Amino acid sequence: SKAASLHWTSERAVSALLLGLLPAAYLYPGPAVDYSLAAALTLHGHWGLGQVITDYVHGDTPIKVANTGLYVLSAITFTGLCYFNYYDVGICKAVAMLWSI
Amino acid sequence: TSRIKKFSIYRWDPDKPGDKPRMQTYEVDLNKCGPMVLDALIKIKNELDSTLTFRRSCREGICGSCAMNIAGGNTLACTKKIDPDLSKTTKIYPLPHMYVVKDLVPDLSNFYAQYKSIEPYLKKKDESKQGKEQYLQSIEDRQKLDGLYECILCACCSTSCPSYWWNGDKYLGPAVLMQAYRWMIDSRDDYTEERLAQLQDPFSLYRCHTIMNCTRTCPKGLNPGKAIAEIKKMMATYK
Amino acid sequence: STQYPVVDHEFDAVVVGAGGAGLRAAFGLSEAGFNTACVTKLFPTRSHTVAAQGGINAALGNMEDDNWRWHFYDTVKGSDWLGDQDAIHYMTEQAPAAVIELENYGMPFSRTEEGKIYQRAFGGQSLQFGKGGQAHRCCCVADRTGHSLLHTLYGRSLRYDTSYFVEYFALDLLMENGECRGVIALCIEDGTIHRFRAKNTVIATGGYGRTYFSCTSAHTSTGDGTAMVTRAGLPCQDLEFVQFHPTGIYGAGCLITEGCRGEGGILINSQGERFMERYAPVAKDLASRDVVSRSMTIEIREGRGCGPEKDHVYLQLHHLPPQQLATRLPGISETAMIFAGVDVTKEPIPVLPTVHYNMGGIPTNYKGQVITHVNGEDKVVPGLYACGEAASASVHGANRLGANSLLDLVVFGRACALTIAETCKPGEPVPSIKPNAGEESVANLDKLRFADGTIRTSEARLNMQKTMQSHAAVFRTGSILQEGCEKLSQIYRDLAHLKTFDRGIVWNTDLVETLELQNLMLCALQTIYGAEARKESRGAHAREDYKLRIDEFDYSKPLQGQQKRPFEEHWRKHTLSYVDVKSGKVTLKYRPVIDRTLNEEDCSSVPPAIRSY
Amino acid sequence: ATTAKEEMARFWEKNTKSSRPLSPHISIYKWSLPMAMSITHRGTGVALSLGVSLFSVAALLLPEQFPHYVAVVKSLSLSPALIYSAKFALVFPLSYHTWNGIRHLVWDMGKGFKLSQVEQSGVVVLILTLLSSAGIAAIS
Ligand SMILES: *Cc1cc2c(cc1C)nc1c(=O)[nH]c(=O)nc-1n2C[C@H](O)[C@H](O)[C@H](O)COP(=O)(O)OP(=O)(O)OC[C@H]1O[C@@H](n2cnc3c(N)ncnc32)[C@H](O)[C@@H]1O
Ligand SMILES: CCCCCCO[C@@H]1O[C@H](CO)[C@@H](O)[C@H](O)[C@H]1O
Ligand SMILES: CC1=C(C(=O)Nc2ccccc2)SCCO1
Ligand SMILES: O=C([O-])CC(=O)C(=O)O
Ligand code: SF4
Ligand code: F3S
Ligand code: FES
Ligand SMILES: [K+]
Ligand SMILES: [K+]
Repeated sequence: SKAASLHWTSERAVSALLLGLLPAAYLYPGPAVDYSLAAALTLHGHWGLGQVITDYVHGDTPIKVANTGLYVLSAITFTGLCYFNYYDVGICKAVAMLWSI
Repeated sequence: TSRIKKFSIYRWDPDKPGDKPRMQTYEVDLNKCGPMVLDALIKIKNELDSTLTFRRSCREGICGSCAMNIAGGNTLACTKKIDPDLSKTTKIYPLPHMYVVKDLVPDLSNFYAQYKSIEPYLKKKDESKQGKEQYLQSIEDRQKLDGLYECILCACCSTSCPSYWWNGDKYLGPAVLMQAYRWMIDSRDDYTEERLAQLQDPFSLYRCHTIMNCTRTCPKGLNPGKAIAEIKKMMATYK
Repeated sequence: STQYPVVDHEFDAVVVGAGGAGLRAAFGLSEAGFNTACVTKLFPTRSHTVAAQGGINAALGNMEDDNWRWHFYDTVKGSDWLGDQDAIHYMTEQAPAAVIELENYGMPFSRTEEGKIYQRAFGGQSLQFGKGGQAHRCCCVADRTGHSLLHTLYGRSLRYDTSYFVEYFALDLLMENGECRGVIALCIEDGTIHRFRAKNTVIATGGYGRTYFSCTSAHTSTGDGTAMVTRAGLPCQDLEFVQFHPTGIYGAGCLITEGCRGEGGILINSQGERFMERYAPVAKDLASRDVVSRSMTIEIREGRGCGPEKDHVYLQLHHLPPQQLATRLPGISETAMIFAGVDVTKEPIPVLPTVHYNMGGIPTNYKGQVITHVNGEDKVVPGLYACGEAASASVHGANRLGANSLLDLVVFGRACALTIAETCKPGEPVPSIKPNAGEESVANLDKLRFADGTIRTSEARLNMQKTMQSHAAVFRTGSILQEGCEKLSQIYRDLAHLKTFDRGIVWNTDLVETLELQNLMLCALQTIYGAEARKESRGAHAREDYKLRIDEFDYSKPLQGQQKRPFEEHWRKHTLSYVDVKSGKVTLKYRPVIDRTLNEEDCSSVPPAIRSY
Repeated sequence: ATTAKEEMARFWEKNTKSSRPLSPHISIYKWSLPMAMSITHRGTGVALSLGVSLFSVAALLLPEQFPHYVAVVKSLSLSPALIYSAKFALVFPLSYHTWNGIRHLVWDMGKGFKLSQVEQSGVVVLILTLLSSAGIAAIS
């Protein structure tokens, strides 16, 4: 019954989180932050592109198709980031290394 | 010593459908015309082309009839000063992204139906004593309606909202949502929760992305963007 | 015809007009169970009612103690005894109930410290039958009362199954045997012709201020309903009584509410003098409109006008606290800035008397039923009603009191509905009309559509407006009225030479404005001929060649031993006007004013007396 | 009498099958900084998202690990000016989106809605974006 306002509320909460993870990534690099960013970046992004789809895509089929695709992209994205955090240096460290060039 | 001003106006005749929409230029001597764009429009129709068509009624910006797009912005022609720079041509178009009936006349029927859909009338849990005594309202509670009840339903704001352009079939739009807020906070209305429940879907209220074109274009100086933000806050906290 | 597609509708009732009156009558019929149609040339909230400012009168007693019989008295005197006391009685007594209804609909009235409806002072209203000082009974929504009243009534109408035909232009009544059986109209969106058949028709089309060159009126106040009555061969009444509002803004003509004076504003001339203290020692700037307008006009005539052309005067509000201006008069504060570049907290507004409202209209009884007058007797026209500015009940007589019109709309809009419901039953059979009924309306419409004469519509309309402005203004005289009459008669004959250009049918405003011109001209002819015949001064009609009000007795002296004047020898009577539409010949007749109230014992009749403020 | 829902349906049935044109919108509406910033906030968000997705997919598909490509780049001894420029281009969209995003969250708290505040906050967001971006491009 309140799914719409709940979603709107969730989106803001996640946006806030991301905001806090920025400073956190700088002050406390490491797994905790690395995985949180992986989750927040994926979720904030999924919902955002979701809003973009709702605005511009119309027609029942085109919309279902567009949303199935987005869901596929989000899954792959979250997987790749976790994989990178696991088998490689991790997001926080990758950024510092990239900035040392 | 005339001051010839040029106006380029959108034209389309339903009775000669095949002729594509075009712009027609008219030359008007400002020394023999009132100061507002509507004055020029009426002068053109009375002296230069009586086929030019537009809605109008009050001449003082209270009826809402003459809304149109002048120099890129939606506004009321009857209160819009003509730009006296004779080197510039003023372009006049119908309200944006609307179906044109003829010339500057848009079809506002979806707009009115959206307004009807939010039940813009006082509802109390028990209406059987209606007509017997004045309902009491404090000065402080009445003041909450300032900035909301003055809307003249011209549709300048809604037709300036990109979201209403792309989703006007399901997005109620700024004018309607602000009137919904106006009944939500009327201390005499007892259906606030229900008014809020009606917006629990992805489009009615939520296509608003705080672009703020609506508030910038209102000829009455109102702020529907702010009103929409207040609804979102109530939607997030109500029980 | 055969060339225009015709659509037929059957309803229990048809209301022409969606202003305050039309809407109130329309949903009033629907709430009583009648299958009702409301035909309007404009989307409802665009009607002139939306522009009303000052307020609506009712003896609620929210500010000080009141009595509706005092409001009855102020209205009778204000009308200069041309008003029918039975209708005035009904209107003032029903006023408190009517305002409470609107507030219970949600109208956002301004509030007092007790949470009740805020009421302001207004022109020509007193306590204690004119003996006790200024009344404060004008209920308002700051200075946008009309806007709120109309939007509130429109929202309410959304709760009923009334069928609305928006942007449909009514052309004529469907008459048969002296009975009205509906109306024929043009659907502006698609060009089709529609016939609305119904046992009862309510005309709520507004006034005709647009017959003048300068007016506070909308471009759409063209007397279309009054003209339909005239074309059906029925009489209109008291059309020569035209109200000039004291304060239309100089130039634009936009109304500056009388609420300004109700809240303390004052009129001053070029010498800074508060001149109403001289014309109306007691009432001052809150004297009746006919008196303030004439006083302002004399100030200007006598050289004390302001501006480079010394052609207007000033309305001063800056001595008032800016919080009061913002709370009570925010609307005109904006308007003054937009149309005169004036900041009301610092400088005065330039103003001048401006055509504003029509006291005359279609004659009705106090129940809203349209009447005709045959062999010295009033007779009801079966199935025809009228309310609002288009009707002459007559609650306003020779001069309407500010804030009594919005009251008039809801009270009589409601009365028409009540009367029909206590007279007929929903579902009764719909009256018949000949198969070609309305054909002459369609032929006239086709004639203007293809008119290829020599005088375009805007040219003839401007001629009409300038003639009226300069031959039937605040002060009038026999020879100027006569030249005006002949001028209008010629302009009327010259309509044979009309020229239009738009040959389309969808939204052909070139055509609709030519139809409105024919309507305006019929109203104007009657106004000016009636004025020329009325050789006396009464309320808004001032003759400099006939300066006294002429009653059946000389009420300035004792009646004891006086010889009553024969009906044909005095002027306290309503003018009934008729027009032979093909020729334009105007015929004038007279009917008596009704002095009896609805109950002598509860509200006694007010005999004529000297009228002074 | 017709319900709001029936009116909306007839509205679309009537117009979609009519010859009425749709009045211009995007090609004639006058722009404003707030409107431009609005499209830009959407543009940066999408760019940022496609960036994260591309990186995520590169991590799952590329042969070598991250340090390897970092070293390869360092070995090319590219001009520090060019590298500074690239750092600026990388942090710009994220900085813009971040500051403007905060501007949005303040609106969601119902603050800053007066036209003057809307214009002012937008200009502040542009300055903060340029300062932080220039500060970070020169490393942190
Ligand atoms: C002009 C004016 C009048 C006025 C006022 C301010 C201004 C600027 N302020 C007032 C106030 O504060 N208090 C008050 O008592 N009166 C005030 N007035 C006068 C008063 O407002 C008017 O007399 C009153 O509004 C009358 O309204 P009414 O219901 O009689 O009609 P209307 O609003 O003018 O609307 C007319 C309707 O009829 C329709 N129409 C007209 N012709 C046709 C045709 N041909 N076919 C179909 N419909 C027709 C119009 O569409 C409209 O809906
Ligand atoms: C190409 C991107 C630049 C942004 C366009 C700025 O556009 C300007 O914005 C200001 C402030 O809102 C308005 O007052 C002006 O009328 C408008 O032209
Ligand atoms: C619908 C919407 C945007 C939009 O489409 N803006 C826009 C598009 C085209 C032309 C002007 C503005 S930008 C902010 C998110 O919401
Ligand atoms: O006509 C009226 O009754 C009142 C009006 O114009 C005003 O607000 O001054
Ligand atoms: S909010 Fe302003 S722009 Fe929108 S309809 Fe109302 S008056 Fe017109
Ligand atoms: S322009 Fe549109 S997106 Fe929201 S703030 Fe105004 S309704
Ligand atoms: S004509 Fe009434 S708002 Fe312009
Ligand atoms: K409430
Ligand atoms: K009247």
